[PDB]
Amino acid sequence: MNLFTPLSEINPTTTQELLYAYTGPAPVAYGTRTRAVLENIIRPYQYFYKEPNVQRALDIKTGCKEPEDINVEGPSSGFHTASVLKLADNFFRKYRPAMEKLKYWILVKLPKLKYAELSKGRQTYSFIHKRNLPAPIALEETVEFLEQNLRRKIGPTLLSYCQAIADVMELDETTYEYTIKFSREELWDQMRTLNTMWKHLERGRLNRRTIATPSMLIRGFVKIVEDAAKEILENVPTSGVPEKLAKLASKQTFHTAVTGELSGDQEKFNECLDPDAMRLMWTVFLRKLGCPDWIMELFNIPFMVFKSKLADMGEGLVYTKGKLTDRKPLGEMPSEFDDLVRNVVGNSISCRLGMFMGMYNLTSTLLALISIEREELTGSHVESSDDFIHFFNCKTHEEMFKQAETLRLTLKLVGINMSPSKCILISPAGIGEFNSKFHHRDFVGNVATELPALVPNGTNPMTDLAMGLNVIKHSVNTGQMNLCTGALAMRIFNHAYKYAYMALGVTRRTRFMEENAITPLLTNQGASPVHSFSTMHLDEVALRRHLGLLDEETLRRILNPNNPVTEDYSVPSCFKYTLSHKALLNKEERYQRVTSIINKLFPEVLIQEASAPGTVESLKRRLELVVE
Amino acid sequence: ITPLLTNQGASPVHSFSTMHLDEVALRRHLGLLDEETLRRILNPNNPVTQKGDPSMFFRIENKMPQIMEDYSVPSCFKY
Amino acid sequence: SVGTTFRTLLKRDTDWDVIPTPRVEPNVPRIEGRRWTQMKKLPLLKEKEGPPSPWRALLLGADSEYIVCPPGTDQEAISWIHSQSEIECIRESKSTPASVITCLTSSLQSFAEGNPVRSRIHEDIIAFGINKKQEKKQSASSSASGEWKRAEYQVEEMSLPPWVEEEMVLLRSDQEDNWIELEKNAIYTEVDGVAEGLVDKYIEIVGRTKVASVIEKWQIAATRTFSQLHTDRSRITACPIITRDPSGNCQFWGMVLLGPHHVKRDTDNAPLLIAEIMGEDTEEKYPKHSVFSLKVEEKQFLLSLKITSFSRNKLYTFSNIRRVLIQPASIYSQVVLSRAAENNSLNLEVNPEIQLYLEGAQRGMTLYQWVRMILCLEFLMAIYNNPQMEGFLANMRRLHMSRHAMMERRQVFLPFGSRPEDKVNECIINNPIVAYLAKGWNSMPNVYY
RNA sequence: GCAAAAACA
Repeated sequence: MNLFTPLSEINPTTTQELLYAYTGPAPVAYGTRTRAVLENIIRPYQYFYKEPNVQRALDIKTGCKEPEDINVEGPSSGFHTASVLKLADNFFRKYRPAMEKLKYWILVKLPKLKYAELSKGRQTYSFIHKRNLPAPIALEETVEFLEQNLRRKIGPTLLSYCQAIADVMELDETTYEYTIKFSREELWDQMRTLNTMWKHLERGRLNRRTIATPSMLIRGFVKIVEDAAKEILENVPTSGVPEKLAKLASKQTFHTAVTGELSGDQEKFNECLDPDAMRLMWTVFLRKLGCPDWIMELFNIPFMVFKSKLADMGEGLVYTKGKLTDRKPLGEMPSEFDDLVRNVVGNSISCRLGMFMGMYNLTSTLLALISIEREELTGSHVESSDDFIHFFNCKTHEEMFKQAETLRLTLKLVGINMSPSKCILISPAGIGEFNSKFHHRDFVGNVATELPALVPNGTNPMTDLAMGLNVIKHSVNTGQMNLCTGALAMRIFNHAYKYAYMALGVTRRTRFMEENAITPLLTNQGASPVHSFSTMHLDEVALRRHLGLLDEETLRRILNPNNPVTEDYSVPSCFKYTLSHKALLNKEERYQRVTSIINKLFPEVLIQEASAPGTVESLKRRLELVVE
Repeated sequence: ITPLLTNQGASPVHSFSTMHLDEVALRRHLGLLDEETLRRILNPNNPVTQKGDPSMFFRIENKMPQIMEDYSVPSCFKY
Repeated sequence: SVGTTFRTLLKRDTDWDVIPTPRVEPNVPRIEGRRWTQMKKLPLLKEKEGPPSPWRALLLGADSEYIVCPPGTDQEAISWIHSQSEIECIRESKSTPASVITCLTSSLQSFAEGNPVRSRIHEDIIAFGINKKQEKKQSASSSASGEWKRAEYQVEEMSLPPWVEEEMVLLRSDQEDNWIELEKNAIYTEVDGVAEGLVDKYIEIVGRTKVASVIEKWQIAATRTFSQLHTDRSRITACPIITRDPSGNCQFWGMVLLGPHHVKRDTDNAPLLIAEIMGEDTEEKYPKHSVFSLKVEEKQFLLSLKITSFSRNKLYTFSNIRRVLIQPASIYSQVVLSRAAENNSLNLEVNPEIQLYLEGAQRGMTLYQWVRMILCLEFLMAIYNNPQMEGFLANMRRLHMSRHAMMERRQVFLPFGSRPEDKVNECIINNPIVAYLAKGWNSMPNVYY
């Protein structure tokens, strides 16, 4: 470690990039997630009171708590209703243009988003197949269920989807097309159910974490509230989304004044938040901007449903008799999670207060920001999920201490509970860290969490080369890499790219090209690379013809549109090729026919969305017009 | 003195499928006979089964391939 | 619009209604808070005591040598080694029984006969853990006793081994060959020439070192092993680790044997039997390795055999081990370009005296040696990556920042229950290089005036 | 045996 701290010609801040476990395997989560999920569920109940009384906390419902009860010496879950209301008021009064643009978003383009964008989401646990399905499949199955059990056709807008969910939730009995039936309580429990799974490829901590994904029924509400949160976050200077750190770095203060710099993280960030605080925040903003009531319900339903979450507890606790091991569900035998036995509902478990990762990473940031807005907090704050940086600009050291302490207390007011061990404050400003960026005087250093893959993506030679060079270019643009690093990385990528496509040594492709007198004219064939550090933003084929390394006859041969095989800035060619109890493989093929007839008839869908009212048989209207 | 063996009054280690298995090896595999007691039962120098005369032993790949020394039957219960 | 009983469904688990209307007046109360503290002492990391942690890595690292073979193909070199050598076991480990040398020699002969994949033999039973899961499960069922209890797993703490410093100083050794053959890119502008010159200088200052040869060996071994895992087999495959010096001669680092490896999940382990040419044997550093004597052309070599299982993800990651060169290259490039921005002069041969803390003393040393040792330490960290290393580095970034702040004449303040050293200490259990970094941090002064 | 709060074998 003494070798990572230079004392001359270079400061430790720049060499802190060496304190990264690059090029090593990322930690991988093994076994059952039941213990981790149970711990995640039980943490918020252990921090509600200063004295740990878990059993009393399992029946609290609304997590509002009185002052002189928030744990100031440790984690504290819950929130103070009056504090939340006042802080939301203060945040609403400030940042008026952000509120006006939120009003624009919620009045004009809110009833405009297509509901098909839920297909580009994350893995979803289907409530009909009783397993995990891709998001487009889950969306299609859910809309078929809605059509069957509601009899009204779903409109293109996602407001129609939300109305359909709300209407179908009031039916006492529902049946899917097979021909399985759902009770209303069963469907409600499925909506409450949260599918938890291990979080993979997570570097930066010793202990593995679990993330939870919502059901497709509530995903529309989750997406609308998340989109509103993102829209209001893009237009506030205290958010963690844009150059904010560099902007605050380029700040000059008074000649003789105390300028603090607090950089820290959040401990138990998802184990100390209550959806009711988010409810209060959103209701305050909506009420003081002047939206109608149906907007109130539309924005409040997601947290209402999340207050009754039924996160799945994995596969069960691990019990060992001798050398044997067994997986046992909670409650079968005594353990350290006996207080949650009463809340076990089948394979799932009920927890009224608490949060999970991957659900609301923007509304939590909004809650933290509304906590920031106060009177005596005359400083600069940047918040992004569980990481933050704060700049103090006051006149006295004790004033800075009071500001930091009231910042901590106000964060605790809504239950943020920043980690004391992870928070570092520097009396003179100039050194700090936020996200993976590092601050030293007037320079901010961007250090990547992951190195570029430096390997072909794995689709086709031209696409893989284009994506690799673009990734290297993005890495060098963000300041993470420089001349030497960029050139070395592109040499490494060139070697890996040539190896992966049988262009190194003796192999089938090289022997085939040698025996038939086929001269390798491209990088994937085995030719010398044409791309340089400056020219890495140029296409290979376009660059080779200018230098005379690719004869026009060869271009005619390869760029033939009548070719057997046929952002990505690569021209199509012969090298643009695609590598070769479910009971669902047939319907993806018949959907292929539906997608096949389109993009052959309509140039329009290749430009914009399919905005054609009706159009069930109605496609014949276009074909007749083509003839006419 | 805990029995640890069938002839000493311990519970049977042999089963219908384990008729062919030796008692000591099966007990060692199952953990019913610890290594400390194994070091005593299978001593090739125990007085119980000590022979009256020295015996010759092979030595595979050694300068002297035959060594003659006093010997005992390894099991102390083969008296 | 909202339904009637749907509102009851929403409200059955919360005190407030669908649209909350609190009756409390909005106000922020005044809560008594603790006092922020300040520290003169840099945190002192606790050093775990216990047995020294052995070498736990896929390959050997520093103790890696090769047999020079006559020029030819891989099959020719393998045939030469198999036909010009005899094996006799020196050290036997209970973890790796000496009977696996039969599997190794069978694989060598089969590869020499043009058959990289060979049929199974009896010695392969205890070489790849065939039917080991069933064996353990049935033995546990037969010997089960008592009552079920919680798993209550535990990780044994281990101390800093003495060989980590030996590893660091041995990877520095000069080599005759360059060991880094990366094909140059094109050059069109003068900035491209600058970048290529920087890369060439970095390669020529780190290439002729033992760590570069070990990196090449790791890359080749991992790539050859990974290229065979995709095909689901039931027969033993041999993947020689052979390089070529710039005279045609073949350098035999060792052989890795891949078992049946009926792999299904991307994180599933694959049985391996790795044979390696070792330089010096050590009992406490290689307790699970079996060391054999090797006699080729009246020369002495040590052959080490270990039984390991290694997942496909880790093998793929280590097949891209050449990426470890970026960070030392980053440091070197930043230093060189700083001493080009100082006076508008790119020298490309600047070797500043870098001041560091050595054996608790402040002394300076050349940039080239510093970059070499950075590369060696980064390689050691990369081959020893686990959650302990991840957490240790992540929580050490803060202490590194605080140390830099107090070197730059700044004051560091902490909250009430602020003990930043605890999060670093919880990640120091048994990782040799985490312990090495902890001792390196502890050797530096904790007070700055 | 690999690996760490249990998965592969």
